[PDB]
Amino acid sequence: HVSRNKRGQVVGTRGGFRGCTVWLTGLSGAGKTTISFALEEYLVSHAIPCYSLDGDNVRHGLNRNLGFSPGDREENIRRIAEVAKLFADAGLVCITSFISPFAKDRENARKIHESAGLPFFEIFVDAPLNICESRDVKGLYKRARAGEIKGFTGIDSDYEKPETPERVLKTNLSTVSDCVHQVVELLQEQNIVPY
Amino acid sequence: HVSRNKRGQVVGTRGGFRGCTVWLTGLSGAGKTTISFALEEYLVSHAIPCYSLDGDNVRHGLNRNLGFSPGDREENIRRIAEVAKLFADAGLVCITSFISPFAKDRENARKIHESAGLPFFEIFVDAPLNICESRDVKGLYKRARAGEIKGFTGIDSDYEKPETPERVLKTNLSTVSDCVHQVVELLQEQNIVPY
Ligand SMILES: Nc1ncnc2c1ncn2[C@@H]1O[C@H](COP(=O)(O)OP(=O)(O)O)[C@@H](O)[C@H]1O
Ligand SMILES: Nc1ncnc2c1ncn2[C@@H]1O[C@H](COP(=O)(O)OP(=O)(O)O)[C@@H](O)[C@H]1O
Ligand SMILES: Nc1ncnc2c1ncn2[C@@H]1O[C@H](COP(=O)(O)OS(=O)(=O)O)[C@@H](O)C1O
Ligand SMILES: Nc1ncnc2c1ncn2[C@@H]1O[C@H](COP(=O)(O)OS(=O)(=O)O)[C@@H](O)[C@H]1O
Repeated sequence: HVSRNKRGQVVGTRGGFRGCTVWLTGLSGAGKTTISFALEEYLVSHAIPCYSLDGDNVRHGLNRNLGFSPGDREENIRRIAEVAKLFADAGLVCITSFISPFAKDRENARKIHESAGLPFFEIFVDAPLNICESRDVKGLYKRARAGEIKGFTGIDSDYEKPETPERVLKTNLSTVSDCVHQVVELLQEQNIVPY
Repeated sequence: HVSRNKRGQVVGTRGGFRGCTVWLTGLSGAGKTTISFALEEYLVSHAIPCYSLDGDNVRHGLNRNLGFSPGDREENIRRIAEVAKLFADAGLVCITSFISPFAKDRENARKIHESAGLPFFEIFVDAPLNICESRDVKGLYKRARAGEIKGFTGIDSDYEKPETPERVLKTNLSTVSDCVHQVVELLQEQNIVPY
């Protein structure tokens, strides 16, 4: 195939190979989707080609045959990681917004990127469970409490807090714009995004 | 998310939204890999960001848990189609080089692109089986004849020749450059590649 260095010439304007994955992780309703969109607008506004993977374009498409059992969440996250690696390798900034509950799966995603020489930035989107449940963006928390959903992350299945993420976004203690700026700063420090 | 039309400005220096999938189909050794590489080179050399999906980057990753039974080749091609659609939606020209033996799965790939308003070009890379077997690029035909591979398309499983492909490339009757030109011409007529 054509090399990353050639792809760096034609992907976008700025030149340079800037493929990587921004990997958002955290509780349902903690803010992954919001941050991923606002990051995406920042990136396009600054002429860095990017793409957002989330449940909307993954879960009822590539992964529509997956549910929420531990084996299925692990396949979900495995397939996502492989596809993300393909977008990073194509030279885009790939932003993922899956709860991705289990440390093991996140570290496997990272390993698949590192083996391929692609930067992987794990971003802990950290809000308290009670705050996520009070946001109840989609009404899942109220259904899970009522027993209509089981295996629901945060209530009757575990979220394993990232021990060593590249950034922690405290979404109950700061604005969307501050959270984005924290990630952008990281991409600046890694020459992915111009100052 | 950010709109297709905004993302189209930012993916490359040629303006305009050029996301689409060039879907190559045909027998092992018919010439999919060769055409896809030369097409990728044409696009990158003309400053159009593109990406190639093939067995090398899909089958031992995303689709590493899939084999060659008819159901597995059908799941293989479905997942492939969904990811291709994701690259088209990001604004890249996505080139796939899977044998993809079954018409039903190919037409499902098309439908998944068309439903999303993304161009899908099915490209029949057509050489006679005997010619493919004489090329035996990777030694698959000699292994299949010896019974070490089963279900090997063309020998003990069917290839269903495309009835309405957008182009037919007779790779035994013309050069790589003529065949590529047939595809490039199609992309010009489809406003994917400027005149
Ligand atoms: N700093 C912040 N980051 C992300 N979301 C925030 C923040 N502050 C408030 N919110 C609100 O919390 C909700 C986050 O939900 P969502 O982004 O759908 O979460 P997730 O994708 O992790 O399920 C949104 O309604 C958003 O407006
Ligand atoms: N017009 C043509 N188009 C494509 N390949 C050709 C052509 N003429 C000769 N070939 C040769 O045919 C072989 C096809 O191998 P490959 O492209 O790997 O097939 P596939 O990807 O379909 O398995 C290559 O060695 C290539 O050089
Ligand atoms: N039994 C088989 N039939 C066809 N291809 C096989 C078989 N076993 C292994 N392969 C291989 O299939 C790879 C391509 O398969 P695709 O993944 O292109 O097949 S498809 O039928 O699911 O679209 C070849 O590179 C290759 O060697
Ligand atoms: N049982 C559940 N556990 C966690 N999330 C669920 C569950 N059921 C539905 N969902 C949800 O489905 C989406 C979460 O999907 P993912 O982010 O893909 O989860 S993950 O664990 O496999 O990484 C959210 O809409 C969401 O709250």
